[PDB]
Amino acid sequence: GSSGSSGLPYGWEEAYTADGIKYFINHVTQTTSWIHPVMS
Repeated sequence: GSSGSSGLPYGWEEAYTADGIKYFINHVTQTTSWIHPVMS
């Protein structure tokens, strides 16, 4: 799988904090969680 991270499902959005860490947040559910919602 050439790619892995890039390619999240419609609705989710991976952002970063002022420190650098990365987290996953949804817009439809407006929920903050740390995971990789992706299936191959």
